[PDB]
Amino acid sequence: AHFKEYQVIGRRLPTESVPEPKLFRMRIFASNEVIAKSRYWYFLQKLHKVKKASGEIVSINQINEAHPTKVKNFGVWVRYDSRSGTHNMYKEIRDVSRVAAVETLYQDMAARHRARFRSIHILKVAEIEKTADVKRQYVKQFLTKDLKFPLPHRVQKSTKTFSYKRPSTFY
Amino acid sequence: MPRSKRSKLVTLAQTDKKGRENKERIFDEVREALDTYRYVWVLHLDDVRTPVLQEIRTSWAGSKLIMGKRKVLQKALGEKREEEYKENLYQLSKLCSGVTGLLFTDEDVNTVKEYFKSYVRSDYSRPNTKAPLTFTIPEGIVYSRGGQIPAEEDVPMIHSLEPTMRNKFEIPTKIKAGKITIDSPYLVCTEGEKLDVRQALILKQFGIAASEFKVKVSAYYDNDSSTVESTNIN
Amino acid sequence: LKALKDEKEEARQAKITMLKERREKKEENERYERLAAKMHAKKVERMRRREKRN
Amino acid sequence: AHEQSKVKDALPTYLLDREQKFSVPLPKVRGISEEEMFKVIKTGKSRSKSWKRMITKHTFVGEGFTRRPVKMERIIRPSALRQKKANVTHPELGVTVFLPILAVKKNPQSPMYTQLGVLTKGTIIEVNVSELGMVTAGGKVVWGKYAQVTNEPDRDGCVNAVLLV
Amino acid sequence: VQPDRRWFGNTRVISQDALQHFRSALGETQKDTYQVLLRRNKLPMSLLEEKDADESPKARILDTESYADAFGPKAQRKRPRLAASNLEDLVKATNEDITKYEEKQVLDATLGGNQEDKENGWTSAAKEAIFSKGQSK
Amino acid sequence: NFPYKAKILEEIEAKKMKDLEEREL
Amino acid sequence: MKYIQTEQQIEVPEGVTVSIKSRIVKVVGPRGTLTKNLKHIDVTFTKVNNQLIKVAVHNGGRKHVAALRTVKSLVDNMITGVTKGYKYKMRYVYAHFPINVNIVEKDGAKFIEVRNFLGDKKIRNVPVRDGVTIEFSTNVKDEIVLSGNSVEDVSQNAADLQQICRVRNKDIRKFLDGIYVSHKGFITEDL
RNA sequence: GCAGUCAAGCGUUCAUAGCGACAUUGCUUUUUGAUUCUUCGAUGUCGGCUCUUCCUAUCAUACCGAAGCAGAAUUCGGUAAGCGUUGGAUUGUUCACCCACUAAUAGGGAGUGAGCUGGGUUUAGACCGUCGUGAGACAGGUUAGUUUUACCCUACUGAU
RNA sequence: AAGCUCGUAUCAGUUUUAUGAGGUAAAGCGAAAACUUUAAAUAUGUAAGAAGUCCUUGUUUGAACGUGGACAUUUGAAUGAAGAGCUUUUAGUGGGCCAUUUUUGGUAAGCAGAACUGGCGAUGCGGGAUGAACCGAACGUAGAGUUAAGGUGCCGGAAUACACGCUCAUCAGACACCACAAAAGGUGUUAGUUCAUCUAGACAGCCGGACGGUGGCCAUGGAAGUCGGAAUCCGCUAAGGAGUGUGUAACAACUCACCGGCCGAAUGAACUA
Repeated sequence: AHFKEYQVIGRRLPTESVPEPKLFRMRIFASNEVIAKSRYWYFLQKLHKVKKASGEIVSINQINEAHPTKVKNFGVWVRYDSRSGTHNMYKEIRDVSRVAAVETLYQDMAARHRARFRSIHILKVAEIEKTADVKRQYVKQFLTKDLKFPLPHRVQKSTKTFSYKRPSTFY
Repeated sequence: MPRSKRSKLVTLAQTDKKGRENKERIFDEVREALDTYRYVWVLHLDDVRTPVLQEIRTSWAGSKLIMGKRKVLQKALGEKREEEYKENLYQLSKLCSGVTGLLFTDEDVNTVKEYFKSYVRSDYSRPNTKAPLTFTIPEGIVYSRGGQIPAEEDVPMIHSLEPTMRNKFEIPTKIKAGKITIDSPYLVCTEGEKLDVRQALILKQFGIAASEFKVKVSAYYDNDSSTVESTNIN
Repeated sequence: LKALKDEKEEARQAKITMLKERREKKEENERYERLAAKMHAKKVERMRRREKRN
Repeated sequence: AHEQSKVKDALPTYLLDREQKFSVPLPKVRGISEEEMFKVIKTGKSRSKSWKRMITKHTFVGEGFTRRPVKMERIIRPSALRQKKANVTHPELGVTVFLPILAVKKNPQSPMYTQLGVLTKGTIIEVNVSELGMVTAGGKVVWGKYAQVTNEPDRDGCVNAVLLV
Repeated sequence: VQPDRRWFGNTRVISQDALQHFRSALGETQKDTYQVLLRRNKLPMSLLEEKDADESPKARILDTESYADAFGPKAQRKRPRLAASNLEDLVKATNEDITKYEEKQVLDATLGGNQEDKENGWTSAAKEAIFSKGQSK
Repeated sequence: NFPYKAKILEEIEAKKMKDLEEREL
Repeated sequence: MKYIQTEQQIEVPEGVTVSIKSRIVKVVGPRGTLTKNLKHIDVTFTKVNNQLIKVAVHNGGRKHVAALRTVKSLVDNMITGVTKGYKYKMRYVYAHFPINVNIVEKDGAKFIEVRNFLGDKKIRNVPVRDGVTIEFSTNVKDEIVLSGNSVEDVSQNAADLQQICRVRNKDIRKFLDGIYVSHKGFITEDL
């Protein structure tokens, strides 16, 4: 959708003789709190044997970019369960906010691995601070000095059906 | 480039690339040369036969001579002024031009310049220089040597290497009776010319080595003075 | 990473050695028990004494 | 092979330098209905009085076959589908030989098929074994053994059987 | 197939003295047209049969000169087997061989013939399709 | 190919020197 | 991977003027003039200063940059062809029947007649292209010379002159006739 | 086909639990091109005139590629369906077989069960063969034996 | 259908709570998987108050076979509802396909047997261009509105919408799949993952060396690294095989594998999608 980054906490059901449990926490990317919390239960289940029937969710909050203007070079880990045995993957996204970078990442995954939301697991989204930590080409292309490139054969878009000009591409 | 990539041909043979082995070996070797030998010589043996190399490297015993890749030699001897195994070694490592070239001994400071001012050996032309030879393969049915000596003492050339005289050397040849025959007299070179790659390789094919060859000398280094002498004789 | 994975493979070989020695010793118990369970301890001490040179 | 080349029993003289539970290897073969392996032969220009059947699987007929009169014969095992030998291998010796079929003992899925000598897969036939030349303790010499077939003689023409040492 | 002690139970052994007994009457057995054969009571052929042959079964050469040594660009052979030695005996062989080739030449010259007719170009007709009246499938 | 090829196992070992030690005492 | 842009730097010597309108190219040098229509290529030229041109392709994929490099080489071949000329020397080796080659005028259209190729009676006529000169060399029997300022013209002419002389149905290990390209080089010589 | 060896690689990581390609190893009659005068039960009926068209999986013709391809003549292969592909003999049969011409005598689909027609189901006639106490049947073999578009609608060919 | 006996505090294709069993095995800890305690649902099973609950003695303390006496409605879990019961009675009915799920056995491949649950028949309507079984779907006559499944270039009602990627096919694909030819080939393209080399100069290119002991030893007409068999040494090295190939009748000559000079920044290889 238009993603958001929640942070979820969980304190698998307390008991006497084993009270005040360990209070785990995750960062989730989702559209609505409902889906955030579902993903959180599922990630618990996969990490170790917990359940929903035997655990509870403490406080699901939502985070925001402290600087959603400064353009940052995110480097993302991903991994996923499809469609053969799993594997890891490392991609890079020059973008403005982590939730945007993950939007484009889900897009690219669905375009290339054909793989849907079930499998893709975000592991770590890190804002690179230095140049020369970026190594990928298609991101280093824009990290060069004094960039100046023209638009790609900018074709017009029409509102009416019959024109009288033989349009000219710009220029 | 996913596909349509130049496939790197693998032809099988017994040897194999070394890697950093011989290079690290060379570094340490010049280390345990610098530690002992007081007199170090620099040499530029650009175009040499390995016979000549062995018979100059064996000429004396109490010696040590290296054919080390120039950059490795420089990173050993000192790349810049300050850092170095011993002092003033940058003064020498700034003086490389060819297949350099490093002799280690503890002997006469003059017998080597005497030996070199003596040394001559015949060698190929090694192009871009004067050739005291103006080699016109005579229009008569050619022979293996190139056309300067009696014919009844010499064997006619070999058919198979006629294509490599026609294609790589451009002399007009049509085989006849199994033999190489030309039509018009051709000169492969006159004297004085900055000889061309073929104006050398053709001489190399005809097997005529008449070019003076000498190994030069430029500089010096002492493990007593800790600096470099340089009397320029080539 | 390579040194740490070496140390953890050495952990795996450690559990290997402990399980192999415990299993083989408890299996030697298994064997002598499953032999002597029926027949006489005299015959089992006498087989002890007929193998005693190995 | 080249990189391996780069890296770097005990027969006697009169022999070397020369080169070559009680479970049966094959229970549970599939069952052949009585409509396969039994074809019908209607008799009369008006095809009305059939009573004749024809075996369709490769059979073994014995040594005194000598076809019975046409009026009285009711089962026909046609001459094209007959066998007098079987290509049988050995578990050991790593060998295989063509052995004449002496007689057939056990045909799963019928006793009548056994009386008839039909060589469908799984059947255990009693075959000559003279060439494999076995002698036991005392061991006079064996010239007849048991062997189970392991290929339908219909998906091909051969009979392939294996011996039970 | 239910498990059994047969099937791994040997079946049809036979004895030294039985082979000795019945290998013995093959060079005896009294067969005339006034006695026909009815039954067999099968006996082991591969052992009871096989009288002697004194003919030297043809030698084999395959495992000793393969093919590429025999002929081909490899040709790992230059000198003959058995590399005839006696020149007089060899010219005896070769002259008698040409003369005996002439003897066979005259055998064919006498008996025939068809070469003169095939030089005339004509040929004998199709033997009629009636002359296949007994040889039909 | 990750840039932070240093901090990762360091953090895992910072965890492990505690996950091991909070058994005994 | 859609490089953001890639460039190829044509080098121009002195006595030669390259004029590039929309995409037509016209080179003028001591030899004369050459012209090529590069409308089919999608590049962008730009003059740097009087001794350097840049052919750039923006947002180029894979086949696009593949094409860019050939554009540079085509223009540079035109430059060498208007400054130094091209010259292909061919030979015609005959086994028994002499091959005769001659320059004729059919209506006045500059043909080459190849007669008595292996004793044929057919007269093989190959049309000399336009703007290409042909001379049967002296001091070297058998040798003919096709020179010009254009490279594709001269090369394609020689190719046709050779393809007209194939040996059909004969074993080519035995019948060694034909007209073969002895050599390809420049008019001058020095380089 | 059967019995194995491999072992590429795969398999809670598993080669030695397992699988397992391409390869491979074993006779089914023999070693000197010896003969072959050895053809083995089609359960369902087959085989033919006139005529048109289509496929290419090409026999010929066109053009090419590789062959020790000197020439000649072939062998293999590529594009290729424009064009061509026969005359007889054999019913004590033929799912075939022969000789002769020819550039070649290719292989199939939609046929022609009411265009015609003969081997074959051959209901009433009849004769022998086999089985049966029998009427009879059929393991067979032998013979003679009247189903009649179209004048309707369309298709096709021409004609107003 | 009718009769009669309730408007059921009774029932239910349901959940819960209890106790059941199959405990697969995540326990884990044992004496060193080594047990055996045990666990989630996996899926069934019986039970949860009005006659119940008891208090008091006759009987072969027990179990009750007999009494008598107290606790009507906080009278005993959630949810739904009134169609629940029982006697007489009476018409049609009996054939049969598809799918799903649980399960047993299978082989060329299909598949065969079960059991359960839908659907179809007696059943229209929207969609899938068309249709026994596919996707939606509560059929009186009409009006307005909103949607399901499917869609929105034109046929044809509805964006030649917006946004990110990928692909060019000498008959793409629009496939229906969570099937078959399907294992592979490809110097098409994109993204990745595991590996190294690299200014003690990576790859591509030119140029140079590619050597002596040593025509290594056998075999022969010649076989000097290159018809053939047996190893593969040492030397000085920068490397150099008792030699990758073209080549000679025999060496030459060229080459490679291997080093170095020139240049001056990634490139190499193998897999996955």
